[PDB]
Amino acid sequence: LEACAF
Amino acid sequence: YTRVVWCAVGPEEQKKCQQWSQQSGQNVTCATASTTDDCIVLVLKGEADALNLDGGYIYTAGKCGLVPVLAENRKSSKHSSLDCVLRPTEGYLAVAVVKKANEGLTWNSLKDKKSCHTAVDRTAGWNIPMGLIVNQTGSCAFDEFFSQSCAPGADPKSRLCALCAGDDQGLDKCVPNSKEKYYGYTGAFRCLAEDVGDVAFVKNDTVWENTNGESTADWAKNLKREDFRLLCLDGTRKPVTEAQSCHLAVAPNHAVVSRSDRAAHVEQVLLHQQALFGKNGKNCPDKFCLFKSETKNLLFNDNTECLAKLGGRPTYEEYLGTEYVTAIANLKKCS
Ligand SMILES: *[C@@H]1O[C@H](CO)[C@@H](O[C@@H]2O[C@H](CO)[C@@H](O)[C@H](O)[C@H]2NC(C)=O)[C@H](O)[C@H]1NC(C)=O
Ligand SMILES: *[C@@H]1O[C@H](CO)[C@@H](O[C@@H]2O[C@H](CO)[C@@H](O)[C@H](O)[C@H]2NC(C)=O)[C@H](O)[C@H]1NC(C)=O
Ligand SMILES: Nc1ccn([C@H]2C[C@H](O)[C@@H](CO)O2)c(=O)n1
Ligand SMILES: *[C@@H]1O[C@H](CO)[C@@H](O)[C@H](O)[C@H]1NC(C)=O
Ligand SMILES: [Fe+3]
Ligand SMILES: [Zn+2]
Ligand SMILES: [Zn+2]
Repeated sequence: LEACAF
Repeated sequence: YTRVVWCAVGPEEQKKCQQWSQQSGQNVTCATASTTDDCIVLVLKGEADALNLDGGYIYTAGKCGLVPVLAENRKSSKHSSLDCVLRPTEGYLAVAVVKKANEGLTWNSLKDKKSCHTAVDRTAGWNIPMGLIVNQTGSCAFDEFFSQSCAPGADPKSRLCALCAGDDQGLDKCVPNSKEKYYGYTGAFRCLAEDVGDVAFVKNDTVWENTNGESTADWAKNLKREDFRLLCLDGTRKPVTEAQSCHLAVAPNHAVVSRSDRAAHVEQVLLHQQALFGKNGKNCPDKFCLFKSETKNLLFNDNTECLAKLGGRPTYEEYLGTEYVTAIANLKKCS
């Protein structure tokens, strides 16, 4: 659902 | 120390950025990456300050803590008493466009046809059409819906890249930058115009700016709007003059993002850069126009009238709008 893709 | 490092996506944006850098007296300088996602990484690492993004890319960047800074604003009608910089933004119409002569293609007969998309993860080219299709089919298998596509940024050997053409040498097939012939609004409308695909997912303005002599470019100089129709979500087809009643969504304008810690400096520098190089800028057309690139939409959309201040210091969620954010979330559950 949430958190940076890098 | 308000030198702003712009991030240019691919070699043609790099080249425009270099010209801007030169004209700005090095007040802006340039970092280059091969893809918007790599540019967002440079920004997260503090090796670049800023770039202008489509809304689907604002979602990526904003999840990583970058923030919107100024929005593209184009020609209006209501709020005409206001300066472009202060005018609220109105969003753009995401549309699905087909050939008038491709008769009986509707929204409801899209299965197994050939699609042209601006790039994976973009608003009009991808999150809206695929979000709607996944929803309507009950299926996460969006990579099996169209027989072939050009969706720059998908696996180059997959059917989602089959129609992509790569650069003048055939290299770079399906890279998500303007080297790919079918990349971007204008690339995807070109993939329709040349009939490589059956349907292009672009926005309303693309159709108008590359038809009826509005573009002199060789693939576009002979196109007539009357040869195109929009696909409405109710299964009907309309002329391209009816986009207000025939679109898949209203998209949030493309906007500059930066690290939060640099946002105020990037804003100040941009507001002054556009006084010099934007639409009626002191030095445009004379020396440099920031919002021109012969229809290739390099760094900014060529239809941009100014970059405008945002009301309410919005977070990326507030800028995108809660409904668009959730549509993006839901679609991402697929992959
Ligand atoms: C769809 O896009 C076109 C192109 O942006 C719009 O047509 C422009 O509208 C402005 C003012 O409303 C005119 O002054 C321009 O001259 C038009 N440009 C061209 C190239 O024709 C059209 O209004 C948009 N339609 C909707 C519903 O948004
Ligand atoms: C695809 O379907 C989902 C499920 O309905 C949509 O997400 C919902 O959107 C509404 C309206 O914004 C929200 O109130 C719901 O809470 C969302 N639901 C869930 C389960 O998250 C989504 O908008 C649809 N996608 C598109 C592109 O229309
Ligand atoms: N290019 C755009 C962007 C938005 N709208 C207006 C019409 C939409 O229906 C309205 C949605 O509030 O915004 C429009 O006509 N053209
Ligand atoms: C560059 O920035 C400096 C400092 O604000 C300003 O004095 C100058 O006018 C700017 N020149 C250009 C071309 O941006
Ligand atoms: Fe977009
Ligand atoms: Zn609408
Ligand atoms: Zn807020």
